[PDB]
Amino acid sequence: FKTTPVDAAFVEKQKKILSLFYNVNEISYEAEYYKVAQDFNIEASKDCYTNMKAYENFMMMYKVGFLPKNLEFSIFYEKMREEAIALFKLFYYAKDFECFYKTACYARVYMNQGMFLYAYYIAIIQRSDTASFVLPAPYEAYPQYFVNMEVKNKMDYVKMMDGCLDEKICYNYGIIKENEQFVMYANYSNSLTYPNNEDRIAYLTEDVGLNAYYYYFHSHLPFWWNSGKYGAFKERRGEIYFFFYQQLLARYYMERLTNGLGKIPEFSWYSPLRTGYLPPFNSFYYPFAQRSNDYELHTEKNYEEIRFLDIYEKTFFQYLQQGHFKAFDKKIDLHSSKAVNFVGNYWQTNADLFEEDFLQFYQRSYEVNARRVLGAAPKPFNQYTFIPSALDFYQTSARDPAFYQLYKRIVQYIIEFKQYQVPYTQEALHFVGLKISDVKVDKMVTFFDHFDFDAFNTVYFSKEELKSSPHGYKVRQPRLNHKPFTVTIDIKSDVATNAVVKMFLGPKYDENGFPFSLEDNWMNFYELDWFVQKVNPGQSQITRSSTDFAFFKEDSLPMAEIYKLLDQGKIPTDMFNSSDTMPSRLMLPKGTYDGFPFQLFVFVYPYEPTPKESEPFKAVVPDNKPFGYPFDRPVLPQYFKQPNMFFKKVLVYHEGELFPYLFNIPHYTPDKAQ
Amino acid sequence: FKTTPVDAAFVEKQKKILSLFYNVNEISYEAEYYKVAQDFNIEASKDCYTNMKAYENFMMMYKVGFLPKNLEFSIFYEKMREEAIALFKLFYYAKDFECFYKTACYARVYMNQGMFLYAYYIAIIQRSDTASFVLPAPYEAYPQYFVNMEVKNKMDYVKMMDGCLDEKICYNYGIIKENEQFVMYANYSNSLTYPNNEDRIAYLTEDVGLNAYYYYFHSHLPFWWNSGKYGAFKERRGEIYFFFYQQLLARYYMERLTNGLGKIPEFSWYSPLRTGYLPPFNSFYYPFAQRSNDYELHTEKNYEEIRFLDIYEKTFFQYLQQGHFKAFDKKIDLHSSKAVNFVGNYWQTNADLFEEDFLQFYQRSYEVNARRVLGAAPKPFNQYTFIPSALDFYQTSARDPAFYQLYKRIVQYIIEFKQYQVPYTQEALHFVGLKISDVKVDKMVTFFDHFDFDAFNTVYFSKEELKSSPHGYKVRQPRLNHKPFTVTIDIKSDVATNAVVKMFLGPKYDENGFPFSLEDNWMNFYELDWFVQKVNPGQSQITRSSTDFAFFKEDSLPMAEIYKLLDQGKIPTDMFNSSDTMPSRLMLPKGTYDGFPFQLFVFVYPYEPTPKESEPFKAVVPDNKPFGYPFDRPVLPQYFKQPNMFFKKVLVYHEGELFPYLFNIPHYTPDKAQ
Ligand SMILES: *[C@@H]1O[C@H](CO)[C@@H](O[C@@H]2O[C@H](CO)[C@@H](O[C@@H]3O[C@H](CO[C@H]4O[C@H](CO)[C@@H](O)[C@H](O)[C@@H]4O)[C@@H](O)[C@H](O[C@H]4O[C@H](CO)[C@@H](O)[C@H](O)[C@@H]4O)[C@@H]3O)[C@H](O)[C@H]2NC(C)=O)[C@H](O)[C@H]1NC(C)=O
Ligand SMILES: *[C@@H]1O[C@H](CO)[C@@H](O[C@@H]2O[C@H](CO)[C@@H](O[C@@H]3O[C@H](CO[C@H]4O[C@H](CO)[C@@H](O)[C@H](O)[C@@H]4O)[C@@H](O)[C@H](O[C@H]4O[C@H](CO)[C@@H](O)[C@H](O)[C@@H]4O)[C@@H]3O)[C@H](O)[C@H]2NC(C)=O)[C@H](O)[C@H]1NC(C)=O
Ligand SMILES: *[C@@H]1O[C@H](CO)[C@@H](O[C@@H]2O[C@H](CO)[C@@H](O[C@@H]3O[C@H](CO[C@H]4O[C@H](CO)[C@@H](O)[C@H](O)[C@@H]4O)[C@@H](O)[C@H](O[C@H]4O[C@H](CO)[C@@H](O)[C@H](O)[C@@H]4O)[C@@H]3O)[C@H](O)[C@H]2NC(C)=O)[C@H](O)[C@H]1NC(C)=O
Ligand SMILES: *[C@@H]1O[C@H](CO)[C@@H](O[C@@H]2O[C@H](CO)[C@@H](O[C@@H]3O[C@H](CO[C@H]4O[C@H](CO)[C@@H](O)[C@H](O)[C@@H]4O)[C@@H](O)[C@H](O[C@H]4O[C@H](CO)[C@@H](O)[C@H](O)[C@@H]4O)[C@@H]3O)[C@H](O)[C@H]2NC(C)=O)[C@H](O)[C@H]1NC(C)=O
Ligand code: NA
Ligand code: NA
Ligand code: NA
Ligand code: NA
Repeated sequence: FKTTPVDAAFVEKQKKILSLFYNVNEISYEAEYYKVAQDFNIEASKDCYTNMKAYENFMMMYKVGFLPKNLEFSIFYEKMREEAIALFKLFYYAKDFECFYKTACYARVYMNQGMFLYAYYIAIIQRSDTASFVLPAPYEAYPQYFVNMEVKNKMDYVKMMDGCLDEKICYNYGIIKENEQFVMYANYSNSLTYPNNEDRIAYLTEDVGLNAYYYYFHSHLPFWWNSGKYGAFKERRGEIYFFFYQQLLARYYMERLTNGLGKIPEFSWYSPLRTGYLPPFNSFYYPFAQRSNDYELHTEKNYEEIRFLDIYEKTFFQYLQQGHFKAFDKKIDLHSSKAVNFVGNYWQTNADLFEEDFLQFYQRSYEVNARRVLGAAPKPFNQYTFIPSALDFYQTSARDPAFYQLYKRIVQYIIEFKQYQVPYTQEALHFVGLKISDVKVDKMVTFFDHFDFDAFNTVYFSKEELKSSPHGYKVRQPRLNHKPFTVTIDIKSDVATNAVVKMFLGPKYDENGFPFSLEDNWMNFYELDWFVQKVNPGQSQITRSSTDFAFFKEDSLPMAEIYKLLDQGKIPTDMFNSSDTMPSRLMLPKGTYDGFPFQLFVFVYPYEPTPKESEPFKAVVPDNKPFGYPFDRPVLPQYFKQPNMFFKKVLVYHEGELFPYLFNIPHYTPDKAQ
Repeated sequence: FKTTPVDAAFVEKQKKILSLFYNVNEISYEAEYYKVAQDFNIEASKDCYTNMKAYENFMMMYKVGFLPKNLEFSIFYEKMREEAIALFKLFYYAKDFECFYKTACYARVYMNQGMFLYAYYIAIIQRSDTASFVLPAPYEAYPQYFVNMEVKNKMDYVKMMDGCLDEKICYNYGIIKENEQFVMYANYSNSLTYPNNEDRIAYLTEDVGLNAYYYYFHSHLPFWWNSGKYGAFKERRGEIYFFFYQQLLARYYMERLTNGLGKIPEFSWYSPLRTGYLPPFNSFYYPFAQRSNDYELHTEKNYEEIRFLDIYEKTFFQYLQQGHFKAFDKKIDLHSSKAVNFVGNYWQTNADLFEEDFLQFYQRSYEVNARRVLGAAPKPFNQYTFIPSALDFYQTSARDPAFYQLYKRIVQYIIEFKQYQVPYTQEALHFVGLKISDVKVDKMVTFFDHFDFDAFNTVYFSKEELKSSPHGYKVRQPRLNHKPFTVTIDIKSDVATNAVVKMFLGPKYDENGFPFSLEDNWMNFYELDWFVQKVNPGQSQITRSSTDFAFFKEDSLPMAEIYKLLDQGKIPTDMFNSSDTMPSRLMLPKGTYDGFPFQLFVFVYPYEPTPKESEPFKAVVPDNKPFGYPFDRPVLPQYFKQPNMFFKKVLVYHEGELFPYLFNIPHYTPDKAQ
């Protein structure tokens, strides 16, 4: 519930930014943004931009025309990408906030909804003056991607009937009036959307924050954008790539573990993919593409793409087999520091992997092609109209099990390369004159909580209604969550030093009930937190609350609540400092009444600062150390018995109901955690 | 039956070497090796070794621990390889025989049986002072890999009953007392181990000497060992590789021919392998992995390895398509001399293919991966416990038909490259003023013979029994064999010269009854012999006895007989000079009563000496000429009608029984050859 103060100039500018997220699916002919848009003469505005070549480029594509309103926009299709990147460059190179805003009002009014939102979200995140301003949560901007079609439909019907037929009847269908607004209860999906064991974890993969999280990841550093803005970070880009996915997959594999699901399965482009998924969405023209269980990847429609994909991976194998090779106009050694970066950019086909300021249409991307084949859609009708899968959007990608299958496949390939890195030696890890004597944690408890957000942006309003910037329509759904807990660390030091304290969470046992060995477990640990303590000689005890963990955040406030906070000169400080991290809700994987066993790994090493990175991301240790150190590479497990290391077995309990559905039953009062 | 004299210092040193092969599966707490081992302080012995880095390396791995006793050891698994190579380096760098021996007694006592044997066999072969000493035959050191499980079991039972229930009853089960020792008759395998036509040739592929032969090949020059020891041989290593397999496959294809079996079949990693095999073995934990007929190679478990294997071969295709290319930090032309070497090292993934003194864990090997996929086992439990196939050991590899399928696939690939070599011209092959006028051979007759060896090393003895170094337990099995024959060569020379005389054996007809043409037959010929004659002008006749053929040897003597020979200051001179060649038994493929037709090819060319190679192997012609010249590459068959060449059609007859089983029937006296 934490805030940050803000003056009137901010408030007024902020409000201007947010005003464009109102009733995104329509136009209020009475809005201020509409007057600005009408007043804006795009052909006479060359002087609004600091880059005339970008403006000229836009005006050219614009003279021929863009993606029409009402078609689905996706970053994964070439022409739409060029157009969206072009729009973004105008947003970005606008000289001023006033020029930025006029341009944004223009695009808001005259361009495809999805395109505009896409570029506007990114621009705000990216523009120097505009960063430090808050954005509505991805699910409040794009409800259509965060709301399964049962509810979305009920919403259509409720709006068409301007309320309920008879209030008791739609109490039974989970629809409520609460404070002049509607609330629809929403369950997670059937086996008619997840038609296999994967359904056990719908509550994770359909989770709105998880999905938001991935969308924020993309938006902070789009594959198509070079690193110029982040200077010295350019060097660490590929390294992020690995860390982001490795880390995400670890979090995901933990959920599997507590639902008895075991290892994410391998697959092949020459065989059928066992595990299907039926996205519960529809676009303007099309229901989303369904991928049934045992879907044949290898058919006529996909042959040429499979040829592409196969060689793409096999050339990585050739790079591993040589060790030094000239590739992409560089001479690159895989014992080199620069290697980690290369690898990452190679798999993502970055703008950085090439010359490029902005990615050339013609540089074929393994991720792009992978998502087309796994999405299982029919081939696009023309280049403005394609049949959407979940893999077509960062908002929806984490929903399809095939997503984790793809990125696990990538991560394994990079781990294959990671054999070329030099495993940390003993004195390397050994912190001289520093020992952790004990670690102690509070009770770790997961549980479920209803959570609300306003889905009004996917609901339609009348000419009259739009004047009021109407937003009646809320989705209440049980989401994972845990109680706050503290870790206390007992330390003995010879000397006063400065130390970094990192603590990770990972698995304890196989699916066979065997202890994981570190040589096989290191990729399965995810970072919870890091910080810097001045450490005194003698015995000390460091306490750390789950509330202060570096890698997690509070939920976003609805746009309504943001405005209510501006009215009293404030902003939600997590939405401010760190919108791009995992929600704290999802910090722990769902536990059991037993207590599910995991290891908390605590690690203390010497703090040796470097000049602050200017960061596209999660502020990471002001260190020359890698991301996710010391788990950034294969280990020699002997070297992990150091006195400044501590593995502590920890059990995650659960409380109240065991399944989200038990919360959305009309007339049943659930067991709520206390 | 030929020997070599030896003094008392040799005898005493020899005996010390052999003492460690007694009751390998246990420890005699009363043995001398046990006292030496107890007395040996490994941590205080840094001064026993000429390479302190190797000692430090060992002591490090040793401080963390090795493969425990009773697990199966295999060179094909990473950690076990590192440990075994480390042990070997200690054996190798021991400064002295006394240091070598103390170290060997230590490992004998405290380390895994298989590991120790592996490294000790190799060390002895490799150490300067210790070469020129004799080693027990691989099948007497590792009976477990040379004895099918019917017999192995009967042996267990016989030891448990301390003899036979009733002597007549186990005469019926083929068990005999002969001179206070046991003899078990052993048949070759059913179709419940070879479940297809491949069974026709079990008598070849289960043959103990053939298998020994391959094990000796490995042990003389391990893939993981650089060539430093053999100096200028380093240059010819890849060339051996081809010659060894090409040659072996020729010998194998001849057996096929006389059993009406035809060409070794091709296969694909994307398809099922037709031809299964059920290894008749079990380890401590596991029965060996079975590969049924029509086993699907392409499944989830094997996908990622298939990706590896496929690109591994396809990059060889790219090297063929370019002709000059930078690869492995060399610039390599396939018209170059160095090419043949490269090719070989590429397919075997040698230590030489890289920088390496000793092979790095992380350099993935096509042979290693091939054997895992074709072995069809479940994936290893942890890295000290895997489920063995026949392809896991050089002792057992030649038993699995898939072995010949793999290496034929390799050999074909190199033959594909061999198009880049320049075919021998006419004057190149033409020996001026030298003509073979006639060739004449004695009758070539194969037949079967019982053969004995002591399998005691896979049988367990009591605390008391071990004191006597007990060895009761023998396996008598019919093995292929031929009668000695002589070739006489009629020569006419203008001049006195020195000539090399080479003679090869190969096929006459297709499976279709058509004469093979040389363009297609050259890879199917195997070298029988080469030598150097001073040739006088005028007419001469050279005789050569099958007994003196350069490429074949007498059987090994049992360890008992070795000791009985030392007692009178001698050693078996074949076990001395040439333990690493094919047994003479297997010189000819099994004939028929008809006479089976083959060609003997006789070739005489000018002897032009070069400084003697210091040889890891079969002393080959002291020539600048290739291995297996003039059949080292594709031919132009015109150029093979020279006067110093002679192709002679030759028929191999058989005598006595036609099948080995007819020899192991109780109360049936077989037709024995005379
Ligand atoms: C039933 O299905 C049919 C076929 O799919 C649809 O017919 C298409 O209708 C769309 C309009 O919705 C057409 O696309 C638009 O029409 C014009 C095309 O002009 C043609 O002729 C000019 C020369 O005058 C050429 O330059 C051009 O190549 C075309 O061949 C354009 O005027 C339109 O441009 C407008 O919209 C764009 C964005 O789309 C803006 O950028 C512009 O400013 C402008 O406002 C647009 O291109 C399309 O041509 C039709 N297809 C075919 C094959 O004829 C029906 O719409 C559909 N019916 C229903 C009820 O869905
Ligand atoms: C999220 O998903 C969950 C899980 O599927 C849904 O929960 C189901 O919800 C429905 C309500 O929508 C439940 O159905 C109701 O069952 C009640 C309990 O009945 C018991 O006793 C009756 C006799 O009263 C027996 O017949 C029955 O076998 C049980 O023993 C009933 O009292 C309800 O009565 C209704 O019946 C008829 C329809 O046949 C109506 O016309 C009546 O007017 C009356 O409303 C009703 O049938 C069901 O139990 C729940 N399932 C589970 C597994 O718990 C949530 O609804 C869903 N939430 C959202 C928002 O989708
Ligand atoms: C039933 O199946 C179970 C599970 O597979 C088997 O249990 C395993 O038993 C083996 C022993 O046979 C265990 O391995 C050994 O145990 C010790 C492991 O110590 C643990 O704790 C220390 C800290 O004290 C850690 O360092 C370490 O990571 C371990 O977690 C070691 O002391 C042993 O070392 C000894 O042998 C090695 C070679 O193995 C020598 O090099 C050493 O000098 C020393 O003598 C060894 O590592 C194994 O831990 C057990 N597995 C599990 C999962 O617990 C049962 O044996 C089996 N029962 C039967 C009848 O087969
Ligand atoms: C290597 O593999 C070969 C080939 O399989 C084995 O050879 C077989 O060996 C068994 C002996 O172990 C043979 O079985 C014996 O057959 C004899 C010949 O019998 C003929 O006459 C009898 C009447 O006397 C007829 O019934 C029969 O049809 C034949 O016409 C019998 O005299 C033997 O008598 C035994 O029978 C019973 C079991 O039913 C016992 O209880 C008796 O006490 C008595 O011993 C016996 O049945 C068989 O012929 C061989 N097969 C072949 C193809 O030749 C080798 O044994 C094997 N060697 C090893 C070491 O494994
Ligand atoms: Na499509
Ligand atoms: Na999955
Ligand atoms: Na295995
Ligand atoms: Na075969």
